[PDB]
Amino acid sequence: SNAMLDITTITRQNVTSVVGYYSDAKDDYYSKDSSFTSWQGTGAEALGLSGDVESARFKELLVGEIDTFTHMQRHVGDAKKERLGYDLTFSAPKGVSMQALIHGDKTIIEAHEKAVAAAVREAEKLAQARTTRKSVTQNTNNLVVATFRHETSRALDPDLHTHAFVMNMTQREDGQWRALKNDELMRNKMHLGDVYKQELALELTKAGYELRYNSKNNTFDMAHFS
Ligand SMILES: [Cl-]
Ligand SMILES: [Cl-]
Ligand SMILES: [Cl-]
Ligand SMILES: [Mg+2]
Ligand code: NA
Ligand code: NI
Repeated sequence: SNAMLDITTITRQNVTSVVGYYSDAKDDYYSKDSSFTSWQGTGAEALGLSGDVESARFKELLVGEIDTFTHMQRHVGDAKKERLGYDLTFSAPKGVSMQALIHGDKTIIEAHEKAVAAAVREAEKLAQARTTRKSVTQNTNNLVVATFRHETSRALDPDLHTHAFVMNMTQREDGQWRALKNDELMRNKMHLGDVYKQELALELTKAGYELRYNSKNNTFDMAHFS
């Protein structure tokens, strides 16, 4: 999309809009044997999730089904107001997208996903859960994230972006899965967008690409493709 980083809170009210909600019945995976989807976050690893995202499992975690015997209770009032997670959508600059999608440059795609992954690692630092010892807020440093890459390869305004869906869950010290306290995540949108931006530029520069910096806005794009 147009925003460098958009953050969309998913609830029961808007869940059918979330990336990954729909799937083809004949397939277990949206994109088996590719990197269009991936599980990320230390929480994902704690759940034994890695590699391609299985659609059924994504949908279970969306609504807090850790397993058949373990359904999260994330409610304090109206049932439709339950937060299911947060879509952190990272979109590449226009020239970067054109190089990736029109010129078919796989290096760019790799750089973009490394940049998303770095921003996800930063987001993890903001993971928190409420505990009772007296209410106590615990830094848990783990998220469960399902990423979906979208390659809008239209000649008119190519758009490379990845939806990094952060589940509304985090594993506490006691091993218990609880809802994320999203305060820190929410107030760090600009910071996370800049982590993605800086890391993307670093990766492209390392790979040898010439970038053009806009000094007024402190942004960048490809030197010849913008
Ligand atoms: Cl999504
Ligand atoms: Cl990375
Ligand atoms: Cl919250
Ligand atoms: Mg992905
Ligand atoms: Na742009
Ligand atoms: Ni999309």
